[PDB]
Amino acid sequence: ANRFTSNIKGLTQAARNANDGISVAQTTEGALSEINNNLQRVRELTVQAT
Amino acid sequence: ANRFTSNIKGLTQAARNANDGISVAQTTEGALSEINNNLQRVRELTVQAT
Repeated sequence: ANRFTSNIKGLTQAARNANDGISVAQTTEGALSEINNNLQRVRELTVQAT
Repeated sequence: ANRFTSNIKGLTQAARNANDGISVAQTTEGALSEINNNLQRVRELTVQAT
């Protein structure tokens, strides 16, 4: 039972740690999406300029 | 989808650029027409003068 309790607490903490990676990836992906929009507008401008 | 959006924006801007060539050709054609009329009158004058 002591080993089982240790495992249960460890796995719960592991899931909590896992959620952090999801948060980081979401924020980073939003930033990259904004960069992508800027790049798209830059490409449109180059097409207009050439 | 990102590639598709880039391509659509590029093609729309390409058509927008294309219209400018039509405008240039129209203006130049008008100028050439006026030059042609003046040349025609010059030819008539030479026929009268010879």
